[PDB]
Amino acid sequence: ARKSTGGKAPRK
Amino acid sequence: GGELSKDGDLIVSMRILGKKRTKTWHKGTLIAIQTVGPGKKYKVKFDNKGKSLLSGNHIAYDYHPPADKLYVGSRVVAKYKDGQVWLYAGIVAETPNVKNKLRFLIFFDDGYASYVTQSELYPICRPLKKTWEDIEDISCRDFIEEYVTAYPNRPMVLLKSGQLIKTEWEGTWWKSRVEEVDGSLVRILFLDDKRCEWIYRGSTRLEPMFSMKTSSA
Ligand code: NA
Repeated sequence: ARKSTGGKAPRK
Repeated sequence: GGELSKDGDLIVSMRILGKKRTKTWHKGTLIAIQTVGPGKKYKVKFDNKGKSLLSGNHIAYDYHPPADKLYVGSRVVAKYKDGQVWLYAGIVAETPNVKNKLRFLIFFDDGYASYVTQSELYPICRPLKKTWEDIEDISCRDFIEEYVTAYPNRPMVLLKSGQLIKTEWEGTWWKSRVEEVDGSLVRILFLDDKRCEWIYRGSTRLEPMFSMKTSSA
């Protein structure tokens, strides 16, 4: 039940 | 001019992987090498469909790395799984040890993270010397540069199964729960939607990590 990636750091 | 039959261990006729414009990688054959301008270009005929002229950072060998030959920062292609498998580029973030259960941690070019086995990754043939410099997403490029250069200094938070924290995702801080710890990753359940994400335990998307990094004296 995967969420799409949010990457490695918070959104700028 | 500048046609070559070989460039070191790259030989016309070898099996190879090439990067397509979709950012997925596909098996083919190296059909030509040519010196153009400042370097070499590599012509790949794909098994399924198409031909491409590629730079050396956009081809990978069709074999799996021997034990112990990759390093933190190595540029690789790795299996990405959704239900379906695709090959996507990334960077080695951790090499096999028992506590990661002898897997490689991969930070993919889009910021996704996963552990993969030795038989799930392929080495890129001619990476850039600073391997992150061909990462298109500037926020992932910057993160990788910081991570690789600081390694092995990796501040992480200790999280336990069942712990409740806020986790950032796309600009919002969401109520979330720690489901599982696996080496340097934590499986976070976002409570609003009940979907999970594996996140690096040193990521400032995890509020305890954000809090620690933001503090200062
Ligand atoms: Na260093």
